[PDB]
Amino acid sequence: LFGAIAGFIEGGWTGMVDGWYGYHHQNEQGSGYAADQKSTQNAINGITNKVNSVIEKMNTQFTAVGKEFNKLERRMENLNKKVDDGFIDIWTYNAELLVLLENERTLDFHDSNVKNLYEKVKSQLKNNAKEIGNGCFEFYHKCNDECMESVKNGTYDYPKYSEESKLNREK
Amino acid sequence: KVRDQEGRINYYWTLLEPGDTIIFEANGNLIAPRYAFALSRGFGSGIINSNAPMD
Repeated sequence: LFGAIAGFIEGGWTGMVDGWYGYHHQNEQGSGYAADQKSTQNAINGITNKVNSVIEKMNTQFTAVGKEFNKLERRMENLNKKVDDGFIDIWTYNAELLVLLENERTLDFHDSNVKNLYEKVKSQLKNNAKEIGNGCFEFYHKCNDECMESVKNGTYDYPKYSEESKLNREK
Repeated sequence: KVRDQEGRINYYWTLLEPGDTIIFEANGNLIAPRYAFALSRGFGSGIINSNAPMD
C-alpha cells in the first residue's frame, strides 16, 4: 500500500465520472472535475492486459471427463474419481488464490497511480503552492483556466509566477 | 422371467480390422450377424444422460 487511497486522500469523488484519477480545481471562474487522461489510460491498458492474461492463458483440448465401468471394475472407478477430484481441487485452489492475490495487486496499482499523480503535481508546482492536506494544493498566485489546464497537462511554467508567488508567500 | 422369457441370448461384438477375416462355425445356438457397421474413430467423446431439448 502507498497511502493515497484511504490514506492522506480520504474518499473518492462521485462528481468525477470520466476517469479513475483526476483533479478538482476552484478559481474565480468556477470549480470542476477533470480526469487525468494519461494516468487513467495507462491504468486501463494495464488492467485490460491483466484480465486478458488471466482469461486467455487457459487453453484446453477436446476432452470428455465421463466414464462408465461395470461392477467388477471398482479400482478403475476409484482411480477415475481420484484424477477428477485432484484436478478439481488443484484448479479450485489456484483460481481462488489467483483472484485473491490479483485483487491486492490491482488495488495497490491504483494507490500507486494516485500517489504518483500527486507527486507529479507537487514537483511541478514546487514552492508556488502550499500543501494543505487531503491531496489539495493552494496557489500563492492567481490562476485562470489556462493555468489550471497547464498544471493538468504537465506544462506549468513555474518561472512565470515565481516572483508573484514569492511576494505573496513571504507575507 | 425377465420380459416374460427364461432363456437368455448373450450378445458379443468384435472389430474386424481392415483386411481381416471372421469365421463363424456353429452347429446350434447362433444369432448370426445380418447388418454390420463400418466405423472411423473420431475425437474422444462420451454419452450425455439428460432430458433436454435439442437445438
